[PDB]
Order: sequence, then C-alpha cells, then structure tokens
Amino acid sequence: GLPTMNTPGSCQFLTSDDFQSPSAMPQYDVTPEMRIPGEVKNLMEIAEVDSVVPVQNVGEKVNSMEAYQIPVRSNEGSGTQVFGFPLQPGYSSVFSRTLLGEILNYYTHWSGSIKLTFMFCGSAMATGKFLLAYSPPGAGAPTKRVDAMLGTHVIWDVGLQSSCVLCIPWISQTHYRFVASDEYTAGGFITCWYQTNIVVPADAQSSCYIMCFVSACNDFSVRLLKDTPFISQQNFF
Amino acid sequence: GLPTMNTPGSCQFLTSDDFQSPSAMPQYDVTPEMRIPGEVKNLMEIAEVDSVVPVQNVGE
Amino acid sequence: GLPTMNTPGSCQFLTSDDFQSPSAMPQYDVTPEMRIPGEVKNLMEIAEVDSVVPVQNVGE
Amino acid sequence: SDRARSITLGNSTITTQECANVVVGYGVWPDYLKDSEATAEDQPTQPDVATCRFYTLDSVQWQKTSPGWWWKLPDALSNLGLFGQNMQYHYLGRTGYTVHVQCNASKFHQGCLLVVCVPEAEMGCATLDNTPSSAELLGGDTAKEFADKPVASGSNKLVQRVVYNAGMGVGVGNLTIFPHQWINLRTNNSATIVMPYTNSVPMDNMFRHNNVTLMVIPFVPLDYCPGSTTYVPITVTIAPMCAEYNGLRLAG
Amino acid sequence: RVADTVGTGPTNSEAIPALTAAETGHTSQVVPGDTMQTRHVKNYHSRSESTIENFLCRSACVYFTEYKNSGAKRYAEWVLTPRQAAQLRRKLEFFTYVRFDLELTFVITSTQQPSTTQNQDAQILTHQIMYVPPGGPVPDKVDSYVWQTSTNPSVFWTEGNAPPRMSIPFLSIGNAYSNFYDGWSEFSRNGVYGINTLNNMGTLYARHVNAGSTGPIKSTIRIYFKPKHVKAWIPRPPRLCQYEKAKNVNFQPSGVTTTRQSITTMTNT
Amino acid sequence: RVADTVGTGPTNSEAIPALTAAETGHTSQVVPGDTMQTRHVKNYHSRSESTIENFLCRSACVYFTEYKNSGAKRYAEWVLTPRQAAQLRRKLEFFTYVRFDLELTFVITSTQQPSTTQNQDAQILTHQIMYVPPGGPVPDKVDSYVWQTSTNPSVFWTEGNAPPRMSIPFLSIGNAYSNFYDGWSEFSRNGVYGINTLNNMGTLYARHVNAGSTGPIKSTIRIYFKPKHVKAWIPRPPRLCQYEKAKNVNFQPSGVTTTRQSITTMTNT
Amino acid sequence: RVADTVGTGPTNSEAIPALTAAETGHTSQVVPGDTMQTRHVKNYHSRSESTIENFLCRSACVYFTEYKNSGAKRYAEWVLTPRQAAQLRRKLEFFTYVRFDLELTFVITSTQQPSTTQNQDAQILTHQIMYVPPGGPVPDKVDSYVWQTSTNPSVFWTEGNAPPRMSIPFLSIGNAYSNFYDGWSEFSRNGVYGINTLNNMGTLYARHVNAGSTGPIKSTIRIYFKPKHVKAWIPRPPRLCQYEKAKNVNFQPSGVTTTRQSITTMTNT
Amino acid sequence: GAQVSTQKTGIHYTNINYYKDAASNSANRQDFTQDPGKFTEPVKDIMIKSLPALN
Amino acid sequence: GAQVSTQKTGIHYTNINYYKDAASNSANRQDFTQDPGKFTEPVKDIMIKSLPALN
Amino acid sequence: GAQVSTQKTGIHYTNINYYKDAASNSANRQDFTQDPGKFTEPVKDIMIKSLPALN
Ligand SMILES: O=C(O)c1ccc(NS(=O)(=O)c2ccc(N3C(=O)c4ccccc4C3=O)cc2)cc1
Ligand SMILES: *C(=O)CCCCCCCCCCCCC
Ligand SMILES: *C(=O)CCCCCCCCCCCCC
Ligand SMILES: *C(=O)CCCCCCCCCCCCC
Repeated sequence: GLPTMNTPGSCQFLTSDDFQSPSAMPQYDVTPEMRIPGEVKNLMEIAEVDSVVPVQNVGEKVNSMEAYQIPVRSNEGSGTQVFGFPLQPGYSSVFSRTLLGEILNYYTHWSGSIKLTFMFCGSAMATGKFLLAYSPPGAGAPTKRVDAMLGTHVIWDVGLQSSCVLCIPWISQTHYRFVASDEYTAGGFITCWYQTNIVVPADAQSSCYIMCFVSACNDFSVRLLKDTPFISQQNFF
Repeated sequence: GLPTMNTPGSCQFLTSDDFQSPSAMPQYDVTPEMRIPGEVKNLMEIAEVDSVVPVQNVGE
Repeated sequence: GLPTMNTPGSCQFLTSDDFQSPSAMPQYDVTPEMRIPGEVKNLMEIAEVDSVVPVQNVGE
Repeated sequence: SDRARSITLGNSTITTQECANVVVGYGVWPDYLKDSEATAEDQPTQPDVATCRFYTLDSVQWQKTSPGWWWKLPDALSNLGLFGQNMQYHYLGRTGYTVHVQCNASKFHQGCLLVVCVPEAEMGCATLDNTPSSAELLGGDTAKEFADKPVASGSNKLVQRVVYNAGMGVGVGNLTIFPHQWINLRTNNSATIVMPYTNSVPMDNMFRHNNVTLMVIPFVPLDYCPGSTTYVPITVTIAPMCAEYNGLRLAG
Repeated sequence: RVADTVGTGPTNSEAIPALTAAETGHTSQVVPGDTMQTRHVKNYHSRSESTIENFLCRSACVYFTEYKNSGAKRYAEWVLTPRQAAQLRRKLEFFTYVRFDLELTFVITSTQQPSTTQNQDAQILTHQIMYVPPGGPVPDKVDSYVWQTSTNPSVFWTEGNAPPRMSIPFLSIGNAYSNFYDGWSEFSRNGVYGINTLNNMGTLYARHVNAGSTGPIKSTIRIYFKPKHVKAWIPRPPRLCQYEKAKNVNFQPSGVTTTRQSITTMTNT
Repeated sequence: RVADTVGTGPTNSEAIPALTAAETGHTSQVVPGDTMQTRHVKNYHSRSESTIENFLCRSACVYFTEYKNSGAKRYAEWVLTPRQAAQLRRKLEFFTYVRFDLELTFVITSTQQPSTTQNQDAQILTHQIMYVPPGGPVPDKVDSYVWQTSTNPSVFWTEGNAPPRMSIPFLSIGNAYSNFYDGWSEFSRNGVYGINTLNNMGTLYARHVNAGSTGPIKSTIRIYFKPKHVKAWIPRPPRLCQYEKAKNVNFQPSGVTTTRQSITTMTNT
Repeated sequence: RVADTVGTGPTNSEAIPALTAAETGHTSQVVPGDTMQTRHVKNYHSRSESTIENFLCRSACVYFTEYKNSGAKRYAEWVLTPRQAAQLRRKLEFFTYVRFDLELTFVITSTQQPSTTQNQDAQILTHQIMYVPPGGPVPDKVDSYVWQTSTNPSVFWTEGNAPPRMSIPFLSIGNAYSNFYDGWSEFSRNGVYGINTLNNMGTLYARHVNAGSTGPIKSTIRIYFKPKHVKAWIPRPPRLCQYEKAKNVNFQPSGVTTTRQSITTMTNT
Repeated sequence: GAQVSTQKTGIHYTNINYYKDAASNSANRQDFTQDPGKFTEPVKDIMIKSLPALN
Repeated sequence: GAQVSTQKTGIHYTNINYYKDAASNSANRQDFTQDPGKFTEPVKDIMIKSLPALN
Repeated sequence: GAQVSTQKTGIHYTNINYYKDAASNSANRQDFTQDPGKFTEPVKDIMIKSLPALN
C-alpha cells in the first residue's frame, strides 16, 4: 500500500484529544430539540450574575444566615472600619464559594474588572454615608479612613436608591493574575468606613445591616482548565 | 513515508463498524437477480399488517 | 480501510524531528506580544559584536 | 410612575404602589405549545380565563426568627378552582406562572426577603439512605418551613431543611441565578416574577412532577421597636399563564 | 468576547450610574469608566476556554470494575451513569438539562495474582466489552448465549494496543437529559423519589474471552466519558456539600464558607 | 417515512371510515383524525433503524471450535451455515429468500493447558485459516499437501494483531438463498427433507502453523458473520419455539403466549 | 545572509576606514577590501543553522524520576522547569526573555528488580502521566480521586509503543518568560530573591496503572523539552561557571580562560 | 472519484472505494424507500375509506 | 468535501469527515456566540444606567 | 488548504495542518530575516567608515 510512517504519540490516550470515532449505533436518529428557556453557551454569562457574598464568616456564622449580614450601627464619631477583605477571588474565604468564585476554581488565570454592589437594609428613617475604598497592593491594608481615601473610592449616600456599586478597576502589572495565592500577583484590599454616622430618630432601630454582591464585568475572562479542590470522594457513591 | 499517527480505537473489532475489506474471491460475478414478489425494504412495512391478538390466555 | 504500509523509522523518537502533535490544552489563547527592545533572530547578529579578548592568561 | 403597576388576568386585578419592576423568566414570556414541538395528537383543552387568573394562598407570619418557606407550584394550586379540576381529569398539561408576593410594613420596620422561583428543586432527606415522603415536601397551599438547625437523622422520611443549604446542598447566597427579586422593606412591598414553562419534555403530568418551587427566605431578619405592629404577614398570589391540558380521562 | 475600555474625563452631572436598586433582580451594567477616569485600552482577550463545549469536553474517569479469568467474578456489570464519580458529576450539575453525545474509551489492564502455580506462561488476553441497550437478555455467566452479540454492540480488544473507543448518540426519550427530577415516577407519589427513565442508557458487561495462563489473572477496566456536541440549559448553584449516594441529592449540612479571625482581617484560617 | 398528523374538527356525516370488513384480507388505512378531533403535529421521526440493511448488518457469532498444537484435534473443521446459533438464525428467518455478501471476521485466542512440562517458553503463534469451496481436497491431517493453498483462499494471522477479515460474494447457484425448502432433493421423494444445495458455501479449516511452546496450547476460533448489501423477499411469522437441530425446522409444541389471571387483569404472570 | 567580497585595487587616500574609535561603543563595519587588495568572490553560504528556531529547537532531556509498582515511592512528582539539567539551561540563558511552545515527549522504561519471588510473570504495564496546572488537588497516594482526570490533561501509555507527546501553549501570565529576575516577590524585599511566578507551568505526576507482575518492577520516566515557535529578546554573555542550584544564579568564582606558557606561545596548556 | 453524501443528523462525509470488487464496499445504510402497499391492501378492487368495504 | 477553517492564534487546518453518522464527528470548539442578557437584566422594563432604577 | 514551499537545497514539499490549535504546528525553520544593526552601531550619530569617528 501507500508507504506511511508512525510518529511519537501513536497509540496513546490523551484525555484532551479531538478525533473522530465510529458510532456503535449507526443511523440512530436523535429526538428533536425544543426551545427550553435559558440556554447557556458560555460560563462568563453566569459569572456576570450578582451573588451574595458572605463577608462575615467569623466562627459560628457560617452555620447560619448571619454570614451574609454586615453589621452597621450608630456609634460615636466616624471613620471606624466596617469590613475589610483582600481582593483575590478563588482563594479568599469570603469569595471562594460565591457564584463568581466557583467558576474560577476551575481556572488558573483570571483577568478583568469585578463589581461589588451593596444594599442597605436598615429602616427608611435610617440614613448615613460610607466610604467604599479599594487600595492597590504595595503598602499593606489601610488602617485609617485617611489612608483609605488615597486609593480608588466612592462615597455612598443612602436615600431612595438603596444600592451603590464600587467597580474595582483592573490595575495589574501582568495581563492575568493567578487564581491561587501568589504574592507576585497580589490583588489589593477592599475596605469600608463610616463617612458619616448612622442617624435614626426615636422608635427606629439604630442597628442595620448591609448585604454585599459580587459579579464580573464584560471585560472579564478566565483561562486554563484544572480540577477544583472542592469536591472529594473516598469510594464510588 | 507519509507521517501518520494512530488514535484510540485502532486494532479493535467493533461489531457495528462499516469498513471496506478485500474479497477472498476476486472477479467473481454473482448470478443475476430476478423479480421475486413481495420484496421487503423496511420492517415497518410488515408491522402495518393485522395480526390476531390472543386476548384470552388464561391458564389452558 | 485505505491499504498502507509502514517503512523503517516508524515508532522511533528522533530528537531533531519536526512533526505536528495535538495540544493538551485546546483553545487556549496566549497573552498578547509587546515590543521588547533588542529582539534576536540570528546568532550571527550577536557574534558581530566586539568582545574583549584575554590575550594575557599566563598563570595567575 | 415606575412604582405603580397593574396586572389583569381574568376576573383578578392586582395593584401595587411600590414595585421593583416585573422580572420575566429567562427573557421568555409564556406562550402556547407550537405544532412543531408538540408530540401528543389530540386537540388540547385551553380553558383560558377559568384557569388563568390569580389565586391567593394562605398567609404566613414573618417573625423576628423565621427561617423561610417553600411552595411547590402545580401542587399548591391543585385544590383551587378549575385549575385543580383540569389537572385531575387530564394526564398532561403545561403552564407558566406569574407569582406575586406581598408584604407591607411601616417605615420604622426593616428586613429583607429573597423571592426565587427554582426549576426542579429536588430536596434531600435527613436520613441518607432514604428519600423524603410526599407529605413532607408538599403542602397544598399551606407553606412548608425551613429550619435553622440540622434535622437529626433517625429512620426518617423527613426532609433535610436548613436555610443555609436551602434543603438542596448548595449555598443559599447563590440562588440568584434563578429568576428573583428582593423585598426590602425600606424600598418596596412586593415582588413579581413571570416564569415560562421549563421542562425537557413538551407537556408533563402535574400530579407527580413539580417543575418549579417558590421559596421566600429572610436574609435580614424582621426588626422593629416596641409600639409597632408585631404581626407582619406574607401573602403569595399565583396565576397560571397559557394553561393547556391534554389526555382527558376519569378523575383521579 | 472581552470588550474594550473607553477613556473618560471628569464628570459633574445629574447622571447616577453608580446608584442603582438591586431589589429589581437586575445586575447593574456599570463599567469602570462610569465611576472614575480611565484610559482607552484595547483588549485582545477572548472567552474561548469558558465555552460549554470546552468545559465539559475532556475525558473523565467515571468508574472502574474488576473481573478474573478464574473462580467467582468472571465478568463485570455496570449501569452507565456519570454519577458514581464526583468530579464529572459536579460539572454537569451546573445545569439542569444537558444534551450530548458520549465517547467511551476503555483502559483495560491486567495484573498477575499470587498463587503457588508452577510454570505459568500466559498467552495474550483478549477482552470483550458488550453494551446492552435497556431491556433484553443479560448474561448470568461467562459462556452464556448472550455473548453471541447478534444485535448488541460489542468490541474485542487484545492487550498492548490502543484503548478502544466508540461514539454513542444522544439516547434520551426526552429532548434533554435531566440532572434533577423533582417528582416520583408513580402517580401515587409513593416509592423512590427523583427516579426517572430519561437518563437510561443501558448496561455494560466485560469479560475475558480466554484464560491465557494456568495461573490467575485479574483485570481492571476503567470507563472514561467525554461529552461532545453539548447544549445546556438553566444554570444552577454549584454543589456545596459532599455527595453521599449516586441516586439521591442527600447531603450533610455544611457551612457556607471557611472561617477567619475578624471581619477586617486579611488572611484565611 | 413517518407522516404528519392533520387537524380535524367535528363530523356528522355518511362517511364511515371506522367501520370496515376485515374479511377482505385488507388492513384498514384509518388514521387517528378519522375517529376523533386531533391537532396538526409535525413529525420529524424517521424509519432509518428499521431498514433491512440495518437490522441484519451487525456481526453475530455463529460458531466456535477448538484445536491444539499437540495430540489429537490438530485442526478444526466447520461447514459454513448461519444456523448453529439461535440469534442470527431467527433474524434471517423473518424472510423466505435473502441475498447478501458476507464479511467473515475471526477472533482467535489461545490458552495454556495444564501440564507438568518444565521450562515452557512459547514463541508467538501463527494460525492459518483455509477456506475450501465445495468439492476438492480436504486435509486429513496437519501437514498434508492441501495446506499449500495454491487456489484455495487462505489467511495467516500472528497473535496480538487486529482480527482478520475478508469479504465473500453472494455464492448461490440460485438467485437468492432460501431459508426454507419444502421438498426433497431426490425425485423419488425419499431421503432427507428440506435439504437443498442453494446454500452451499464451502468448509473452513483452521490450524496452528507452528507449535511455539514445548507445552500444550489450545486455541479457540470464533467466526462472525455480517450480512451486507442485503435484499429480502416474502416475510414470515417469527419463530415461536426453540430450535432443536440445525438442518430441520423440528420443534416442541409451545403455547401461544404466557398466561395471566383473567381477561380483565392488567398484569402479567 | 552572507555577503559577497568585492574586488579592490591600490589606494592612497585621505580615507581611513582602519582607524576608528572603539570608545564610542560601536562595532566597526570594516570589511577585508578596506585594508588590502581582494578579488571578487561570490558567496553561496547561508546563516540558516544559526537561526534561534534551529538553535533551541531540538529535544533535550531535562529530568528523570523513578517510581515502583510496590512499596514506597508509588508515583513520581516533578515541577516543570528547564533548569535541573545544565545543557538546555545554558542555551536559554543566552537571552533574558524567551517565548515558546513546548512539546513534551516521555521515554518510559521498566526494569525488573531483584527479589526471591518464585514464578514471576508480568503483564504489560500501562502508565498514566498527569499534568496538573498551578493550584488544584495533588495526589497524596496511588489510588486517590485526583487520578480521575476530569479536567486535568493526562495520557496513558502501554509499553512497546511510540513515546507519548503533547504540545503545550505559551503559558506565561507575562508577555515572555524571564530567565533572570532581579527582585523579590515581596514588597518588603525580604524572603527568597529571584523568585517570580512568570515561569509557573504546573507539576507532572506519573504512576503505574497496574502492577502486572507479582514481583517488583521499577520504572524510569525521562522528560524531553523541545521549544518551538521561539522568539527571544536581549542577549547576554554565556555562563562561565558551573551551576550549583536550580533556583539561584550562585556560582564558584572561575578564571576567565585556561592558561598558556607565555603571551607569545602558540599552544594551550 | 470521491463521493460526497450527507450524514445522519437531528454535514457531509467523503468516501473513496479502494478495491476492484463491489462486494468489498461498505454497507448501504441510507436507503429509505419503502412501499407497505404490497402487504397492506393486496386487494384487486380499490378500497376507499369513508365508503363501505362491502356494498 | 474538505472544510478549511482558521486555527486559534495569538493559519488554517483541513478536516474531512470519514463516517456516515454526525455523532462521530470531532467536538465543536470554536463556537463563541454568547448572550448574558437572559440572566443579567431579565426585567420587563428597560433599565438605563445614568437614570434612577426606581423613580 | 495545502501549503507548497521550497526545500533547503545546495524542490518543493507539501504540508497540511491537521489540528485546530496553532501551537500544534511544526517548527518554523525557514525564517532567515536578521538585523545586526541594533547591537552593532547603536550610536545616535551615523558613523561613516572612511571618515574620522571623532573629529
Ligand atoms: O485510579 C483511578 O482512576 C481512580 C481512583 C480513585 C477514584 N475515586 S475514589 O473515591 O478515590 C476511589 C478509591 C478507591 C476505590 N476502589 C479501590 O481502590 C478498589 C480496590 C479493589 C476493589 C474495589 C476498589 C474500589 O472501589 C474506588 C474509588 C476514581 C478513579
Ligand atoms: C477520485 O477518486 C479522486 C479524488 C481524490 C482521491 C484521493 C484519494 C485518497 C487516497 C487514495 C485512496 C486509494 C485507495 C486505493
Ligand atoms: C472532499 O471530501 C474531497 C476533497 C479531497 C478528499 C481527500 C480525502 C482524503 C483521504 C480520504 C478520507 C476518506 C475518509 C473516509
Ligand atoms: C486543503 O487543505 C485541501 C487540499 C487537499 C487536502 C488533502 C488532505 C490530505 C488528507 C487529510 C489530512 C487531514 C488532517 C486532519
């Protein structure tokens, strides 16, 4: 016949290969398709959807709904911190089990902007202002309000419209950052402070909560598939 | 020769496969066909034919 | 299938060979290039550069 | 202006003064089955305005400690009106829904609810080698309630109900990929979702498959000071959309 | 795919893109130029690794069974499901309904078993793997008439060759496979719950076609599933708990996340 | 293929499609819209799996024989018929006359046999399978002159390679093979009944070409038939009884169906 | 490529091509015809062997590890770097920044280990090599759930076949790999120096998929890297000293050159 | 001399014949013609449904 | 009957289908259409950023 | 979609790409462009041989 020669990689099973293989059932006609609502064609469709972030998660809070709630209250003075967590989804305790964060433990690399939304869930007599800050890395976390207003920030005023978005720009030396912890591809720190006290009248609760959401922007992308560390087994089920 | 590479499923015998294989008798001419009544080309031809149903079938 | 025949040099690993082989990561898009100064495309570029010669080299 | 809404289906009309828009499904509005997707060869029954109209279910109190509630959709309307009398005489049917959840409280109250319509919400059992009974999953217009503590494992046909796993073994804060709205008491008093028919078959029997489950879950507890109203109800109202039925037989 | 950043200068306007109402059930479409001054960036990034036909289209080991050329356990039986093994199962359960074609690939290995047999001398082993569609005869022994394979798909494989593979169509009676079923198959609503016949796709049998040696050899067959030509509908939250059973969604209650020291701390515990 | 349902409204007419006479030997052409109100359905179903060249075109094991590299039974003899094995035979006997080309495929395996031979050390086995058309010399021993194969088709196969295969034309002297023959070959109408020479297609011989080992090895050859290019005429009722013999249609009387409790019961026994 | 010599006659001119200033940091462009009488020569020589995509595009052994089918060391772990082995490493360090695609090729061999096991009789070995991208589960034993390979690239190879190979893209987060890093990853400038995450490209695992024999077999896997599609920037002086460590540039001080007797001697010592 | 034909779908493939015998060719899978009217309705007179079978 | 398509780059390749079933073909890797607007913005009224979400 | 290119000689060959990734292609051997003027003569002022380097 036709003289041929085999090359390295013949008679191997590579799990990522695409080759054609004969059907075991030939001339089998499959059932028609129907239009089912909500077809998914990309996983960045469903990473652009808001998901409640468990900011609190200190001891026994993860075994309750108190994880999702962020305390804020009427206190003396202002310029006290409300929360702080580091930017690094798919590593951080805060972000690893969010909807964004679990489409990001299947990938090694990530790029793009992330938008946090906050929703004030006090009474309609409560009012206040917050400073929602993001600091690039290289100087540690800000420990005062005056240190935190030197970074990117938004001042949020609560009225009608009970949410505000802090969009986190992409500021990185590299085009991608590792999903896993590395100090070369450090993300920075996201902190919140009282710009002004929570002020309430009599007969309205002086303790209120904030809920946080996280989603990707439209410039976001992920790269390089890998197994997730979050599912295990000891035997077949 | 021409560089080639083998893929999974080489040197297997799949019972449903369609491949060409050389004839053991080459240049053998087969007998002519005749028209025989009642050629069957599909089995749904012969499932569309009435057949007596044994509705009773209780013991003997 | 198509009758083929293998020649000497099949199932060898020659270290100088150029053949195509499937990627283990398919549809992976690589990072963009940037212009970095001083690209090298030949080693005779960098053999045409003066280099101090150690003419003396007698003992210590 | 943007906060006023009116929805008219059959006899019924709903009107709200505080509204967060209407969420529509996956961007698909309810429609009748096409003749290029149909399998069943009989002529459908389409009752129209005798099935497709709002039905109020029983109210349930929101307390300072409340974990949440769920209703499984075709089997929460199964005893109500002629909706309930067409699904026991027919083998098949398909319908979308408009779910409207109401909860009004003063401007001195606070709290937040998540209102989700979850396709095929299959729920675990407290005992790991049993599956739940149908008397632990299905109400009939009475709400089933979640728990805040794990259900102990006996020799149970009980559901494993915990708010934070949502009774399905998933994070409860990730239920926001399903069509949803929030009722935050300082903003709005109602939530409207319009579900289309979601299934992998064009019609299905409705007395052994529940293709949607409504869940109302507090994320921020109800809180108020002494002197305020201490009883705040949550009412659920559900209207069929484009109901069809096929396969007429005897009742059962 | 990825969109280009657009430059923006100072603002002072009645526009309020940052303020929103998240009660509406709508994810805000705010981009970075809204809240701050940005430069114009050209992006050449792509979203080609996060296609559903990249995510699910890699071979994954679903099961493995053992069988011997002597004594009991002469053949292996397995009902095809992608739910015995955690990793593949979790990926498919990002969706409620999926539709795909399989490609089965089998890695069959053999291991000599300890014995006091003198003068063992194996011949090459040939293995038969037989796919039996739902219903029809089931082999009850090695050397039954069911291994004739007159109309059941079957492959034969001699050792030291490439793994067998075969493609399977989409075999559902429905218009998609369902990964979740919130119902009973019985009209009484009794019996097993979450059991449905949309995901049937037969049983697999495997045996030795010869005992080559006088001594005992035990083989292990590993089955790999690779979805292809995938379509998926209705996304779901990922599984948070460990799986317990292959037919149930049953779980042990698990905390939302791992803990940390304070709500201001920048490290995990 | 499958036809589309057509919508129908109420009737009250002198038409009577439901009433018929079944004495005429004609199957009624009534469709569902005749007897009831129907909707219009588009059908996209096909009848492509029920073609005769799908039904009969899968490999099926017809026979297997054994032979050894020592002692008696040095070779295997088999007269080619598809009537030794039940499953293939039943499928072909949905028809009276069939015409097809074969594809033979051979799965040859070897197994070490127990002995007290010290220091066995097999070389690779090579096997020869020889097809002998009707008439002509028959080997009477391993190492006869008939295995020269000067004009008999033959294949040689070394172990650990792909199964051999070869195509055979349609070899009948008639214009179709017959699966039934209601006559005698003798003009006296004596002798064997149902025996005909339209289905002759030689004999198959198989041996080892070397005894590789000093110890005894026994091989098993399995023959697979795959019809292709099929044409079939005159359909027949399926076989209801178990087969007894390969040359006869002889049977043990069997009941029509399995029983049940009553003529109103909705379960089987 | 190579340029042609041009003929020249006598000169006596105010031109001074031979005289130059080498303080300017410019290499003189003097050709032989400048300083002497030359003939015209046609050159047909080429510079095609000194392309960067010839110099670096040959397979080079980077590492080898061993693992056994019994006892301890059931699998082999290796973090992919081209810096364990001297020869490949030196060639890449003619440049500061390089960008290329790998082709991995594996030469896997097995050797019987001495034992007092009677009646050994190996079956063919099958090996699994599993590439794990940075992060994600790491096998801690042979027979963990990580060898499922649901989303990790993996190959399986049976003995006596061609070496496996696979291509790897350019996997850097940077726009080129760096062979030198003059910094710390920490902002404090503490910890390890010269450590960077631009050159991460996972870990490789290798095991036996079966123990074929009753006796012990030890395998050795050798990994070969072949750069291809290369681009390189900023050339550097070659390494003069022997390498000590794979993560450091640390060296023992070495003399400039080897010695000789005098500055007028025409031989080496 | 290649044939290009359509595949079974809910594209196209290429086939070349390599042998000089037409009994060496792959099986004919895509022949879907049928005629049930030989076995159903073998009656000499034309039966019309919506009219008596016997007058 | 060959298809020629572009490769993934920071050229072209050739493919022929060899089988008569369309479930035997290699996986579709290069389909990059997407529409996140079903899961983000499922609201009936059109939301305009730079205007109040609630009047 | 075949490319035909010249061989290294003191004829032509044919190549088809079989894979959908451009990192699967054979090495580029025949790129012979070069520019030594970055590393030799990096000076701002143009040096002319046959004229003083320094006036
Ligand atoms: O290697 C993999 O592909 C592979 C290894 C482990 C695996 N999943 S596991 O949950 O870790 C697991 C771990 C062990 C076994 N297991 C055994 O090791 C074993 C030995 C003998 C009989 C039965 C079994 C058996 O069920 C089954 C599953 C999947 C695949
Ligand atoms: C018509 O047959 C010519 C079309 C191009 C043929 C390509 C042939 C492929 C390789 C040869 C197959 C030869 C089989 C004997
Ligand atoms: C269109 O298909 C014709 C283009 C040229 C075809 C070359 C075919 C290559 C060799 C045959 C592959 C046949 C697979 C059954
Ligand atoms: C352009 O590519 C068409 C030119 C003729 C192609 C002959 C193809 C040779 C055999 C197929 C190689 C296919 C690799 C996937």
